[PDB]
Amino acid sequence: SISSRVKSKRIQLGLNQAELAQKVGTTQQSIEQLENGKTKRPRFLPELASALGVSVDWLLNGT
Repeated sequence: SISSRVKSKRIQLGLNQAELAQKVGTTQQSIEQLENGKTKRPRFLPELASALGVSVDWLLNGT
């Protein structure tokens, strides 16, 4: 699940949504909606992908 990943990987890294947002250079609010799974094709997909350290494909589907 999109949301599942985006929360749990953050938890895994030990970053809150706040530090994650900052590393990504977005804001916690975007990360909040994203965590809830509101975004599908976000402009900052690869940024999230890098900051988490997961594939685009994993974040899309799960690979």
